Amino acid sequence: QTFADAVAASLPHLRRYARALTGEQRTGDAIAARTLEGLIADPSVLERDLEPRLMLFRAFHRTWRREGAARLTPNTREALLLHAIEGFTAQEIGAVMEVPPETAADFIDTALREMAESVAGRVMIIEDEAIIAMDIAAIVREMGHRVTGIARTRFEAVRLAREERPDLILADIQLADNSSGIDAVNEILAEFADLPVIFITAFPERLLTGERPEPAFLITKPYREEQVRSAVSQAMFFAS
Repeated sequence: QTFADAVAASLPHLRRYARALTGEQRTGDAIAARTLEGLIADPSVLERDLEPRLMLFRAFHRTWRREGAARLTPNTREALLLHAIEGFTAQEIGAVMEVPPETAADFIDTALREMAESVAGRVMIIEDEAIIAMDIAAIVREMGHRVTGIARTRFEAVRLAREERPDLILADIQLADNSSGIDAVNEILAEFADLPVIFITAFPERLLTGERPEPAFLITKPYREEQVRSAVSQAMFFAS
């Protein structure tokens, strides 16, 4: 319908959002696929109501409220991620979660306030460009976390992981829009499989095809401070 196609064109965006809320690729992709299946199986109705992307995210949230699969206040990490990775406003965030825009702002504020109360953890960065590594590290330290080290190659990473085993890996392998550095991602995911692994990339859609083993957390390049904080804070929740 070009519309029904526009909804399937936002499926990788939902895979990213679902992977972050569940902390796993397998679980995130499964829920993201079942959301599109149900939207397709529905005959018309409730459309035109929303823009194609927002409607798919809204369909996700309707099921998210029934069942997931406490410490953090519910609805807050959801609104924060929608704000950080998708750039949604409080008004679009209110439409997706079916709350007033002022209430959606309260979700983001409470999320940002609990991030200030988070317990410290250890992060290792894999990064070649020095100036990026030092800016990323400065953010992680202002967050209250400790930077184990900066491995300039994925060869170095196994060394620094032995000396001090972090609880989180930040990786930027200077990937491109090619499919060449596909085995490099699989290697780093397999090495640190028991750790949450965030990948910095300028082409997130390439890592959002539920075909290969892919990360559950992503930092879009060029990065924004807020989206780096959201990624690390979300990943340093499934850390041990």
